[PDB]
This record gives sequence, structure tokens and C-alpha cells, in this order.
Amino acid sequence: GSAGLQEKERELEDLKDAELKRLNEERHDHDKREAERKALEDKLADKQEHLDGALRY
Repeated sequence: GSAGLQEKERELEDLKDAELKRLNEERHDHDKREAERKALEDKLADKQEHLDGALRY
């Protein structure tokens, strides 16, 4: 693998660095936390399921 024979290049390292920054931010972690809080509230209360709406008019 020399003279650019391999598809991998310097930009490869840069890509990995970007991933590290994203992980550090932990932005997705916050989203999961919010979802958990929503479940606790159970405002929708759509957890309960029965029949098929036949009972309801």
C-alpha cells in the first residue's frame, strides 16, 4: 500500500477525529433522556391497548 495505492488517505484520520468530537458532545444522549422523561409522564397514555375501537362509537 503505497503511492496512493490504498483507497485510504490522510482525510481518513480527519474523519475519525470528527467522530470523536461528536461522541464528546453526547448530543444524542440528551435526546434519549428527554424520551425517558416523556415515558414517565405517560401523557399520551397510549400504552393501554384493547379490542379494536369497536367499543368506541
